[PDB]
Amino acid sequence: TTLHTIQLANPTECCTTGPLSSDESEHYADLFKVLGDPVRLRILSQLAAGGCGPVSVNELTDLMGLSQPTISHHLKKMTEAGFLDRVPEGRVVLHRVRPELFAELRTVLQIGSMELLEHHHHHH
Amino acid sequence: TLHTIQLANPTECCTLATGPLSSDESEHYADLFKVLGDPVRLRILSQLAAGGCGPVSVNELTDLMGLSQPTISHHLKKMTEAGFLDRVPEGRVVLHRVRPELFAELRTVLQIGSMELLEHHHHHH
Ligand SMILES: [As]
Ligand SMILES: [As]
Repeated sequence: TTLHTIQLANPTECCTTGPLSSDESEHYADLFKVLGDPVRLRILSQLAAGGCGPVSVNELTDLMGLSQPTISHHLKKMTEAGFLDRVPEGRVVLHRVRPELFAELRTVLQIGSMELLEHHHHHH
Repeated sequence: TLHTIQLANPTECCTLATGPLSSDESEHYADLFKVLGDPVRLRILSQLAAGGCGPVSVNELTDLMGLSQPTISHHLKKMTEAGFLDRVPEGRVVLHRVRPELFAELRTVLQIGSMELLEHHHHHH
């Protein structure tokens, strides 16, 4: 049996490896460039507000009030970078958020003491 | 142990990112990521954090990075205007220190389907 609790952990030490290398810096820069576009971030808001369910371009055009060609231009940039997966079988193509790169970028930005939850697993 | 967990309930999945992403501050967030989409800037952030986040002078960072003082000074100015850094005096010498606030905010905007927490297992007898 396990009793689960979620509690507050004490703050971490500020910035709990060394400085990023030339290539690792070039890579994350490239990713931040992709999210550096207000349209792209707005796209992301709407994927997020739908619970990260898959969506079609016509659904995103309805959610955003921008044209299909606009939303497509930006979905390709986002898929190419790796923030979204394209599920192309069928009559209507879906796009799905991928969590992986968002987590890597969170790590890059772990500057300062963090306030985290702690999940205690009480096995008994 | 630190653990990135998947947030498989759609209501929980993006529960901390949805609001700031949806807000009229979203264009600001995107300007911040644009500021961050420069490699030299990211490395400056790296050198600062690799020093425990103490305030550092431009002279010290030009020595650490091998880049010229006009280069680093340009980057520092853009990062300070963005709010990532601010300036703190040491007598008449100007130091730069990272500000944790915006970064914590950016972490929340990027909490898309997963999050970091600490896992602790306990046994009982
Ligand atoms: As989500
Ligand atoms: As630090």
